[PDB]
Amino acid sequence: EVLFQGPKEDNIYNKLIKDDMTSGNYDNAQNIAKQTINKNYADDQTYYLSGMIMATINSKSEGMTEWERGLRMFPKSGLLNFELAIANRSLNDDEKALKYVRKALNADPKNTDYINLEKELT
Amino acid sequence: MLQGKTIVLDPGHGGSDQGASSNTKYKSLEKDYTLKTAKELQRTLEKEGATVKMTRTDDTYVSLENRDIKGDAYLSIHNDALESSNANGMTVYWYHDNQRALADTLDATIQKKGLLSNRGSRQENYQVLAQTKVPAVLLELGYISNPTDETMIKDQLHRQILEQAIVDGLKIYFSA
Ligand SMILES: [Zn+2]
Repeated sequence: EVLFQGPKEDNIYNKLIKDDMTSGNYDNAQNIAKQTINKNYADDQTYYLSGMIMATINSKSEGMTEWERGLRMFPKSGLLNFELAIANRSLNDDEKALKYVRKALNADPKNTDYINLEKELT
Repeated sequence: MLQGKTIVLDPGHGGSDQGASSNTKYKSLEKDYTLKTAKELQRTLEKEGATVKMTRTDDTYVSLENRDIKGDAYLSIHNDALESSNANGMTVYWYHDNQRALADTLDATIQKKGLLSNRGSRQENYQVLAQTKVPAVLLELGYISNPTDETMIKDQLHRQILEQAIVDGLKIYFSA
């Protein structure tokens, strides 16, 4: 019905993780994300959020590790590939960053944010 | 200790002064995102036990002269435009001698966590820095002219990484 014209619904786990993150309860966010990944209930947004948490309370390096782990499970994730393109740009590894964004463009060749960053990095 | 200190937050621009704006379909206005950033940082700083003064608390015009509020540290928050859309990242600006340690301390902790390219700690004469004796810095937290920075400026979860890294730096800055 009308729900394909609308945005993709977050699953319950991702919504709980996000709600703890935006209320600044990153401890409880991390625990919910950890349990979701360990039960194999995680999708690519769960790994994304998990590494965002780690970038917030641990380090960017640990966040990037978590996103790369998510890509092993979700190799075509535009979310995780874009995020790692951004991260590698911030480390001035623009050749690696350009690999990542081209993978994200494979998933979503009309996405204007992916297009813009690939244009930037070309 | 950061706890008990007064931090001034200066969200750049406001009111009739939109600040910079992106050229993308988002048409983002700098004034909107500096204020979101400052209000988020205000909450996180108060949770840490700091007193926070805002140079503005809504979408209102404030002259550079009327942004001279006293505290133990002062953070001006900007999302300016550069003429090359490919230019991107984060800069921390200081001007008087007593502002350098604050900019050097924040540049280090922000680099550890934020997803912005590090353009470093730089000495530059901004009036909000030059007019005050308070340790003050001007933060460019991504350039709104850069499409990919703009995607992160527009994103609360990315902003909150930056905001935590600022808190991390303030705790080191106030370690005595
Ligand atoms: Zn500005």
